[PDB]
Amino acid sequence: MLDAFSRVVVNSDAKAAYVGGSDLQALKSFIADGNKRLDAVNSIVSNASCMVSDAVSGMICENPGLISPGGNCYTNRRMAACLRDGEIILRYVSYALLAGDASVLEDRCLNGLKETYIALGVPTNSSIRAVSIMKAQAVAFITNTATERKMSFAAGDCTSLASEVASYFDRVGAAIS
Amino acid sequence: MLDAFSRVVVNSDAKAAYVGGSDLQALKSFIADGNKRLDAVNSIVSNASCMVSDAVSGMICENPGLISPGGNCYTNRRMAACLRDGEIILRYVSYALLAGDASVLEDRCLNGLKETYIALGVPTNSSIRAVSIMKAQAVAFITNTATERKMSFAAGDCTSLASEVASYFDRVGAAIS
Amino acid sequence: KFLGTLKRSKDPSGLRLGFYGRKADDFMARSIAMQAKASAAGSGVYTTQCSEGASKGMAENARTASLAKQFRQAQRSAREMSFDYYEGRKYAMKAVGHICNYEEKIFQQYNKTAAAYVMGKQETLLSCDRYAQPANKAEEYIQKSVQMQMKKRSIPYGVYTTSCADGTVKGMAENARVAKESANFRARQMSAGAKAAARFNARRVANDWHNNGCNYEEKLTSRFPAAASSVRPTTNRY
Amino acid sequence: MKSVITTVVSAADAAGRFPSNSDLESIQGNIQRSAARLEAAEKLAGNHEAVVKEAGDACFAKYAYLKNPGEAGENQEKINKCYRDVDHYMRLVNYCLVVGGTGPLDEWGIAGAREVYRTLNLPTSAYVASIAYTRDRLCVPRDMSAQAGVEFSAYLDYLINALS
Amino acid sequence: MKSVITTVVSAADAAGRFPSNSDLESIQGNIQRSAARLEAAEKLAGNHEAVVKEAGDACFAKYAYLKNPGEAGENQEKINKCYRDVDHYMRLVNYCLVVGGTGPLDEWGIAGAREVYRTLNLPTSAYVASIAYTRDRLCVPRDMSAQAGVEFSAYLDYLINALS
Amino acid sequence: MKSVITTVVSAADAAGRFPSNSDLESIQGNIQRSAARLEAAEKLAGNHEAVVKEAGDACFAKYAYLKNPGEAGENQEKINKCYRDVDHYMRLVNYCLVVGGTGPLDEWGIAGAREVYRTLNLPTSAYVASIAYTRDRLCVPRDMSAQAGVEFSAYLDYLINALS
Amino acid sequence: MKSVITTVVSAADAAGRFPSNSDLESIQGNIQRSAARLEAAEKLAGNHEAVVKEAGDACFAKYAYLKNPGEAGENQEKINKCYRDVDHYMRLVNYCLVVGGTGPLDEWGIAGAREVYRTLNLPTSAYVASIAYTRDRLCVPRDMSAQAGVEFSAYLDYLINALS
Ligand SMILES: C=CC1=C(C)[C@@H](Cc2[nH]c(/C=C3N=C(/C=C4/NC(=O)[C@H](C)[C@H]4CC)C(C)=C/3CCC(=O)O)c(CCC(=O)O)c2C)NC1=O
Ligand SMILES: C=CC1=C(C)[C@@H](Cc2[nH]c(/C=C3N=C(/C=C4/NC(=O)[C@H](C)[C@H]4CC)C(C)=C/3CCC(=O)O)c(CCC(=O)O)c2C)NC1=O
Ligand SMILES: C=CC1=C(C)[C@@H](Cc2[nH]c(/C=C3N=C(/C=C4/NC(=O)[C@H](C)[C@H]4CC)C(C)=C/3CCC(=O)O)c(CCC(=O)O)c2C)NC1=O
Ligand SMILES: C=CC1=C(C)[C@@H](Cc2[nH]c(/C=C3N=C(/C=C4\NC(=O)[C@H](C)[C@H]4CC)C(C)=C\3CCC(=O)O)c(CCC(=O)O)c2C)NC1=O
Ligand SMILES: C=CC1=C(C)[C@@H](Cc2[nH]c(/C=C3N=C(/C=C4\NC(=O)[C@H](C)[C@H]4CC)C(C)=C\3CCC(=O)O)c(CCC(=O)O)c2C)NC1=O
Ligand SMILES: C=CC1=C(C)[C@@H](Cc2[nH]c(/C=C3N=C(/C=C4\NC(=O)[C@H](C)[C@H]4CC)C(C)=C\3CCC(=O)O)c(CCC(=O)O)c2C)NC1=O
Ligand SMILES: C=CC1=C(C)[C@@H](Cc2[nH]c(/C=C3N=C(/C=C4\NC(=O)[C@H](C)[C@H]4CC)C(C)=C\3CCC(=O)O)c(CCC(=O)O)c2C)NC1=O
Ligand SMILES: C=CC1=C(C)[C@@H](Cc2[nH]c(/C=C3N=C(/C=C4\NC(=O)[C@H](C)[C@H]4CC)C(C)=C\3CCC(=O)O)c(CCC(=O)O)c2C)NC1=O
Ligand SMILES: C=CC1=C(C)[C@@H](Cc2[nH]c(/C=C3N=C(/C=C4\NC(=O)[C@H](C)[C@H]4CC)C(C)=C\3CCC(=O)O)c(CCC(=O)O)c2C)NC1=O
Ligand SMILES: C=CC1=C(C)[C@@H](Cc2[nH]c(/C=C3N=C(/C=C4\NC(=O)[C@H](C)[C@H]4CC)C(C)=C\3CCC(=O)O)c(CCC(=O)O)c2C)NC1=O
Ligand SMILES: C=CC1=C(C)[C@@H](Cc2[nH]c(/C=C3N=C(/C=C4\NC(=O)[C@H](C)[C@H]4CC)C(C)=C\3CCC(=O)O)c(CCC(=O)O)c2C)NC1=O
Ligand SMILES: C=CC1=C(C)[C@@H](Cc2[nH]c(/C=C3N=C(/C=C4\NC(=O)[C@H](C)[C@H]4CC)C(C)=C\3CCC(=O)O)c(CCC(=O)O)c2C)NC1=O
Ligand SMILES: C=CC1=C(C)[C@@H](Cc2[nH]c(/C=C3N=C(/C=C4\NC(=O)[C@H](C)[C@H]4CC)C(C)=C\3CCC(=O)O)c(CCC(=O)O)c2C)NC1=O
Ligand SMILES: CCC1=C(C)[C@@H](CC2=N/C(=C\c3[nH]c(C[C@@H]4NC(=O)C(C)=C4CC)c(C)c3CCC(=O)O)C(CCC(=O)O)=C2C)NC1=O
Repeated sequence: MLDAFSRVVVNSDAKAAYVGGSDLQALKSFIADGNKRLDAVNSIVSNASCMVSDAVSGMICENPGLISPGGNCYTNRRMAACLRDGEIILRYVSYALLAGDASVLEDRCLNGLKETYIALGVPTNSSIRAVSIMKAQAVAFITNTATERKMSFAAGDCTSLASEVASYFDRVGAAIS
Repeated sequence: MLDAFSRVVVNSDAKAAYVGGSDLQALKSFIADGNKRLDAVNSIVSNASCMVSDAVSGMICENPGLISPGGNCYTNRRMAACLRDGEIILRYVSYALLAGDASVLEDRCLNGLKETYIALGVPTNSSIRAVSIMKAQAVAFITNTATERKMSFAAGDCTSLASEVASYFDRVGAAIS
Repeated sequence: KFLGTLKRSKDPSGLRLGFYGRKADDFMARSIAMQAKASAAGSGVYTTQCSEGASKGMAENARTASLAKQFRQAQRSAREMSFDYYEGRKYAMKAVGHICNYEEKIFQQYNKTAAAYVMGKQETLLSCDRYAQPANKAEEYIQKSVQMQMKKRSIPYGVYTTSCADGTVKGMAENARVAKESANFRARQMSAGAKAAARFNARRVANDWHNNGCNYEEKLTSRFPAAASSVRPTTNRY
Repeated sequence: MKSVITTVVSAADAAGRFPSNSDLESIQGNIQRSAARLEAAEKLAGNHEAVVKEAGDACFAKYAYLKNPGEAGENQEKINKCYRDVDHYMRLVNYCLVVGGTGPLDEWGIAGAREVYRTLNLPTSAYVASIAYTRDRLCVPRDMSAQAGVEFSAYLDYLINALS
Repeated sequence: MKSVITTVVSAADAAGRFPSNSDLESIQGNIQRSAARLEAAEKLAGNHEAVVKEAGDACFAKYAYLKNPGEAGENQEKINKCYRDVDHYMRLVNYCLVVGGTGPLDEWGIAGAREVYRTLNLPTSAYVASIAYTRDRLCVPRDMSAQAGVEFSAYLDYLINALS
Repeated sequence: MKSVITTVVSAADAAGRFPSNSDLESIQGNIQRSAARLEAAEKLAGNHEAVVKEAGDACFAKYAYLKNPGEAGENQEKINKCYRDVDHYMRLVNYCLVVGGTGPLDEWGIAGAREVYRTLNLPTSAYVASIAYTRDRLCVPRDMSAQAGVEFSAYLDYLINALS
Repeated sequence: MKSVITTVVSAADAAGRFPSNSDLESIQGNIQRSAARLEAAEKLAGNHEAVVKEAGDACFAKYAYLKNPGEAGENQEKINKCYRDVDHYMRLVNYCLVVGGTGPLDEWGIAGAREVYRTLNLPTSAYVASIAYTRDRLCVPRDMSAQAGVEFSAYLDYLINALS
């Protein structure tokens, strides 16, 4: 759809700006951090069955009101849609981490998604809790501060993607709020 | 469906075998030839409307039988349906060279292609003549023996691609016959 | 006074079940279509039964075919806007095989979801038009004749309808003719087993939810599946 | 839009699927030849007033019939709009050296070009041949680098190819 | 099948459209990292008899209940078929390092795996955990190159993901 | 084909319906003005060699650029085919004065005219303007009857309209 | 509706196409015989109370069984509604002499006539035979002009044909 190579052209097409080397060097840092950017996205797709079993178990650890029958999320088909909705939001941020841009998150997920949940009856507060576990484990997966799981890497600072992924998950959270 | 990477894994599939250290030195030519293969494929897709306008004009050069009224190919929608059929051999013989294998060519056009042409009254002798024009112009474009078009290249051989592309237009010439 | 709270009635000629419900309704049916685009591409192929163009590029010209269908279904009149709401509700009961507490409890309040299910689930089987190939001259002729009554359904009388208009400009007039003739070839082009699975799939829409009770119309499917595959009883006015 | 981002993040959504390493591989070819692609962009940004004027009456030399009344070039007010028309083609080809593919060309300046021009009695044969003047108008080790002209020249004969 | 050839030459046919430069761009990412992808293939071709035996009783250490009669591993005739079963998974993952995507996995060894195993009373929990033994069983600068393990390891946790 | 027979016997079949008096009425307008329509047909049958030559170099006066090599009119062998090309347009317009509608025009000589000409580098702007020379080239009480030119002239500006 | 306007401006929209001269020809047959069609309309407007009464008991002579209780004509309250019923057929046939085709007949008084009458135990055989009384009830050089009865009589046997 739209990405960081195409973000710098749509403000320049809106001004008919012939693009020269005053804004290329911010993309040249994106050019030079190509392999650093792909270094974070392969630690996040390699444990994606762990995170979908970590978050909504950690969401049912903090609040047992949903597994009570007559609540929201309790029975067997009902929990199948919990892993259904919970996995697909991890698919979209992994698209958004690669583009340098959450534009592909913003159109395929973030249109109208909030009040479909209350036209169903999803509590929006429990979905802020599940996305915050998915925010907190993913920033522990793009670095080496996991409990047992240490992949092999090349060292140095990579906080610049941790500020990128933390600016993506709250964009999910403010969309469903 | 299947590139020249993967001709050597479906026959090892039939023996419960794996691709051990004896069969892939032609593949280690085939990955070391990544940028000589790339320097042939810009030279075809740059002048793609030359080659469909050189083939059908050279076909109506040698044959004024179709231009007669009541023939196969004389009128307006009809010659417009030729430039449908004139490019689609060139369209998939690109991917026969891009993948390296004509298996992407074998199911996607060559299934049922000959029997539709007698069901549409298309004479196959003008079809096999126009594809031999398309072979003769493509081997002068992957090499440096065109008339006026002189693209920039690095020197060396690409007669290994000239034998690959010669084994392609014969394969479509055997399937429309 | 009575703070104008004075409210008479009005004709919306639509769903009118909430502004919040209306903007909800196109999102999940987009997700129903993207569910069903992911069964077409279960294995990661844009599979050859879906065609939406010609030889020459013209899918931006077939954008203007489909956005006309985006527009002509929006400018439907009040009879056909309301008839298609209720016939699609019982057809969504026909579209799902099982009987739920869930699926029709979307599909009878919401109608785009019912409409994107009778289009979406049925396109990733191979009981549609122009995809099942007839064997002989005898099968294609009654395949042709049941299409004539689907002309007679969408053209009920001397007026031609607004909804088989398939074009607006001179460029897309003959583009719509050469679009189907490439797609008619891509039925008999693509495979040998998926088109063999089509003729068993053609009884999977006609026998079970189109001609119940008529054995004659039941063995017409099992003797002629490709003739029973463009019978198109999903009344989409096409 | 049209780029490799429009291929692989859309096909993974069309498969309902993760960004696997098929998708992560496809953008690596941007990185090794963006330096090849983006010294071509400031050439026609540096010549954005230079080669619009040299292409108009090179076209109007071989299309000199337009100056009669009742046609596409009956006054200078047409020619004042005509250097706008080649430059508006020339804006988009500059942008396709930045996005990689032909992104700003097809959804803005290519699709439905064959519903406009001779309806406005504008000759389409002069439109491709003004561009085909500029297609061969290059010199690869002298104007730009040798790695820069093969993105430029492949987009200009595409403009004749996309009008076909 | 499933590759980038299955994306772009099929989507151009699904649009009824030319192989435009969106389709020509998507295969360039094959070329720059096929050398990254295809020294991983001869590792498990070189270890096609080495790591089948080390994965079976690593699975049968943590699944040691099978040896009773009336279950999935009641005799050595089951275990003679069981090293066939992990190797038949192991054949296909080798081939997906060649075609790029997961081409031979989904249409041959993945789809309808959840209609077979416990119907034949075969435990699916041992099937992913035999594979998850081999998923972390790698060492990226020591066994292969560092550019080779990230195609290998992303396919093995996919095998647990595709059974989900 | 395209006539009033193609309207009403096809719409009664498209309704699955009898030839009712809506269909019987539509052909009565053929009868009262076939005498208006069919003294125009023997004019351009009488001038089938007269006005082909007067339209070619009236077009080639205002399109005189063609005679260079590398274009559409580089030799007399093109011009020997070019008087064939205007006459093949001129054959069909004669036949549309007989069938009533534009029957032989659309299915034979109009549809897909915009996929042929500039692909064969033939200028479409000269094609409509050779016809637009002959469009105003009439004199209604002097050449034919006054009831004959309004079928003739409405088909010739249609040829510019159908190329739009 | 149903007229020649419903043919050709709808088929040009169904082709996505201009009103070409196939569409402009079809309405000329309205003009030369609207004078033939529209002295028939004021006959049954002048006899809108005259021939409703002469058709009811001409039908009730050959259908005289209705006057028993438990049937369609058990009281005068049925017969007061019955002269309304033939006149409501008679209103629409007057309007089809104005619109040309059978416009007000099919969408208002014909379609689904075979879902109503014997469900309301009304005999359909008396409905066509009351109309077939009036079908032959004409005298073409004496009541109206000779050019007026052939639109009238072709609509009345159509009413038996449309109930078939
Ligand atoms: C992006 C497109 C673009 C262009 C094409 C140029 C347009 C252009 N090119 C040339 C530069 C030129 N330089 C040469 C010299 C050459 N020596 C050789 O060995 C070759 C045969 C040939 C390469 C073409 C020629 C023939 C011209 C065109 C004629 C001219 O000088 O004006 C000049 C003259 C000034 C100069 O030398 O720079 C101009 C205005 N600018 C642009 O922005
Ligand atoms: C395709 C999959 C595949 C495999 C996994 C291996 C399987 C395997 N790996 C090792 C090689 C090994 N090498 C190490 C050494 C290491 N040093 C470190 O700094 C790291 C922590 C660790 C990387 C794992 C360890 C721990 C093992 C496994 C234990 C063993 O030696 O058998 C050995 C022993 C012989 C050898 O050293 O090669 C075997 C059979 N072969 C295969 O074909
Ligand atoms: C629109 C339908 C319509 C009708 C049918 C009439 C109905 C009608 N027709 C006739 C007129 C009639 N005129 C004739 C004379 C005729 N001389 C011949 O050479 C023929 C055989 C025959 C033509 C039928 C006959 C037989 C009748 C019917 C019997 C009668 O006089 O009532 C009369 C008697 C008064 C009159 O003469 O006008 C009436 C009420 N009015 C209507 O509005
Ligand atoms: C707190 C709120 C907030 C904002 C208001 C923006 C403000 C903002 N926008 C841009 C910069 C930009 N912003 C846009 C986007 C747009 N240009 C348009 O034509 C549209 C109106 C709009 C959405 C499509 C683009 C395309 C650029 C880069 C080029 C340009 O300036 O036009 C920049 C420069 C650095 C950057 O790219 O982030 C900043 C600070 N950012 C924020 O954090
Ligand atoms: C009582 C219920 C209960 C649970 C079910 C777990 C679930 C759980 N895990 C984490 C938090 C986390 N969970 C993981 C995920 C994983 N860690 C691993 O060792 C694996 C590799 C991987 C699962 C496959 C990571 C990396 C963190 C971050 C902190 C940490 O390293 O533990 C959090 C905190 C989230 C936050 O801070 O917002 C919770 C609630 N914890 C609980 O208290
Ligand atoms: C498509 C598959 C693919 C990958 C998985 C990565 C794998 C990867 N990461 C790094 C290399 C690196 N990666 C990081 C980033 C990190 N390192 C850490 O320890 C943290 C876990 C993480 C923070 C997000 C840093 C800081 C370097 C060092 C850069 C260097 O070595 O020059 C390198 C060396 C190349 C370089 O960046 O210069 C490679 C190949 N690249 C790829 O192309
Ligand atoms: C009687 C009418 C007549 C024609 C219309 C042309 C058409 C034509 N061209 C070629 C042959 C060819 N045609 C081309 C194509 C091109 N060459 C260029 O200089 C352009 C760049 C490009 C068109 C855009 C090429 C590259 C060859 C191969 C030999 C050559 O270089 O000329 C052939 C021989 C085919 C064969 O040998 O199989 C024919 C018949 N020749 C004729 O005799
Ligand atoms: C985004 C919107 C959305 C919905 C409204 C539902 C509706 C729905 N269910 C199924 C899919 C299914 N639906 C059922 C139906 C049922 N199972 C039972 O036991 C009940 C009796 C009955 C109603 C609940 C079954 C058994 C399947 C799996 C097999 C099949 O595809 O038919 C599918 C096909 C694709 C898929 O598997 O998701 C869809 C669209 N699912 C969605 O994704
Ligand atoms: C060759 C393919 C073929 C079929 C699959 C069926 C299905 C079918 N039946 C009808 C149309 C009809 N179908 C029936 C059939 C039945 N109504 C009943 O009460 C019985 C249960 C059942 C079998 C006797 C009837 C009575 C009609 C006419 C009324 C209607 O339009 O529904 C139509 C619309 C037009 C048509 O008649 O074709 C179609 C597609 N008919 C076919 O020609
Ligand atoms: C941003 C996208 C964009 C384009 C690709 C071009 C294409 C284009 N040109 C014109 C419109 C025009 N284009 C031309 C140009 C020419 N006529 C000729 O025959 C010569 C070959 C050439 C001059 C060198 C002229 C003269 C008009 C005006 C036509 C008129 O008003 O009659 C129009 C109609 C709207 C308008 O007036 O702008 C469009 C879409 N213009 C654009 O805005
Ligand atoms: C080419 C694709 C392909 C696969 C992916 C596997 C999967 C697979 N395994 C078995 C069949 C089997 N698979 C196993 C294996 C095991 N049982 C366990 O519980 C252990 C975890 C594991 C041994 C390590 C056994 C023991 C059988 C035989 C079951 C039986 O016959 O009862 C079958 C049924 C047909 C057959 O017998 O082959 C299939 C499809 N086999 C294949 O041919
Ligand atoms: C029966 C339907 C019918 C038509 C409507 C015309 C249209 C038409 N003309 C040509 C083909 C041609 N048409 C022309 C004519 C001209 N070129 C110009 O630029 C001048 C304006 C004009 C002369 C006055 C020429 C010169 C060719 C040959 C082109 C070539 O071979 O390069 C062709 C390609 C096949 C052929 O050579 O015939 C077609 C379909 N010819 C037909 O058979
Ligand atoms: C505008 C369109 C229009 C029509 C075409 C007719 C047709 C028609 N007639 C009746 C209804 C009727 N029609 C008749 C008439 C007759 N019964 C007979 O057997 C005799 C042959 C004949 C008298 C001469 C009677 C008696 C009823 C009343 C039936 C009842 O109420 O039981 C109804 C039901 C609604 C109503 O009562 O009006 C309709 C639609 N009426 C219309 O409004
Ligand atoms: C809403 C009206 C509408 C459109 C559609 C597009 C029209 C359109 N479709 C396309 C292309 C197109 N058409 C299809 C077919 C079909 N569609 C799918 O999303 C899947 C999974 C399908 C298979 C059955 C596919 C797969 C593509 C390729 C790109 C894509 O959509 O992912 C392309 C670009 C490809 C090219 O460059 O040639 C365009 C412009 N525009 C519009 O205005």
